[PDB]
Amino acid sequence: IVGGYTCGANTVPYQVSLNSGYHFCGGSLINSQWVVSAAHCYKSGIQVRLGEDNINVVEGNEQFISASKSIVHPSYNSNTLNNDIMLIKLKSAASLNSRVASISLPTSCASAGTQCLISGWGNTKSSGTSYPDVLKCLKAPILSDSSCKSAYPGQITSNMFCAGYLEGGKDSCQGDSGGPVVCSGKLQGIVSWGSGCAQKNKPGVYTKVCNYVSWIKQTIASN
Ligand SMILES: NCCc1c[nH]c2ccc(Cl)cc12
Ligand SMILES: [Ca+2]
Repeated sequence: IVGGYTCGANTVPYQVSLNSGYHFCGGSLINSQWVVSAAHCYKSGIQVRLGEDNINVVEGNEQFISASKSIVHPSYNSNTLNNDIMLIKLKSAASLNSRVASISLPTSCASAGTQCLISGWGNTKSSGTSYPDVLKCLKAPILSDSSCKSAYPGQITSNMFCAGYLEGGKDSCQGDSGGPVVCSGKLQGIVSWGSGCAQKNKPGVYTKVCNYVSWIKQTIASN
């Protein structure tokens, strides 16, 4: 997250870290046994880390649980990033409490102008590199479809939306991939792609979760 603030320990209780010997992607806990992330985060050998703030220190509220199955969306296209969404099943159910909690799926799509919260452990610089150990947060609005399409001509499908600031300076970044965009208490987006971080006229692009609720629900019911 570039231009954000320190969330505070366990104030984003649905935020997960995906770990393969090191943090490599974010994700969101949607019930006691399932995580949603970005399809471009796929790899084998994933451990899901819940209840994290400092990802390099054991602070006492962590739960570490291995993934038993991963399911990339059937129409994911890695060249265009269309349908950038994946489900991860935990080998055992997480123990839910005030610091580890699921986030609700949406019943309707959010409109442009809605304020959202984006979080992750990604890079905090737009030029250069500095990775934080504690979770960073950013409040940002959903942008209109016309502004999003004008910023990324020919690249925005109906499964994407833009959120952020056309002036630049605030954005998600490398290592925030897969993380949540939460608006009005519902999961509306997944950190997906962009052109750099926090550049002028190049806001972040996010997977439009409301388009996938039926697929998520059916998949969880049969796996
Ligand atoms: N708005 C963040 C978009 C994003 C997702 N994965 C990334 C990897 C590298 C860089 Cl420079 C940016 C990204
Ligand atoms: Ca920790």
